[PDB]
Amino acid sequence: EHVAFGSEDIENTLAKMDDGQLDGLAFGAIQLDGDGNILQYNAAEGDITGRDPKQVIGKNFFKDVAPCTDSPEFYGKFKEGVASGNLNTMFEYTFDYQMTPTKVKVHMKKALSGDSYWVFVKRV
Ligand SMILES: *C(=O)/C=C/c1ccc(O)cc1
Repeated sequence: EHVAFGSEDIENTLAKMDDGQLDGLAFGAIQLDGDGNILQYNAAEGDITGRDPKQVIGKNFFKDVAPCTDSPEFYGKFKEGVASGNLNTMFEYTFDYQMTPTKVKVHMKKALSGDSYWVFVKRV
């Protein structure tokens, strides 16, 4: 699926995509609701983290799946963007819970559908 991490219109392209199409992205893609529950989780993300995409759907990202992200630097910025209504922000991070420690770049961006927010991930 031809779309680059950090693209200016990434939210438009992914709004058109089904599960198999999301699985064809070169980067990890997670869709969360405003509470952090997992709506979508693609195959590239599971390749990074060792999570089975079907198993994590419905779980809470910040409480259950990814406690290392429950911090001002990650969850705090997610919450701020959900509240302000315009989430679009990038940072580096280390993922290390139930996986080998892995440096990543994260891009958070509001989705087009209601109460929906993307978390995109690639290795660094
Ligand atoms: C830290 O606990 C991060 C964990 C994690 C990040 C991203 C995922 O897709 C799964 C687990």
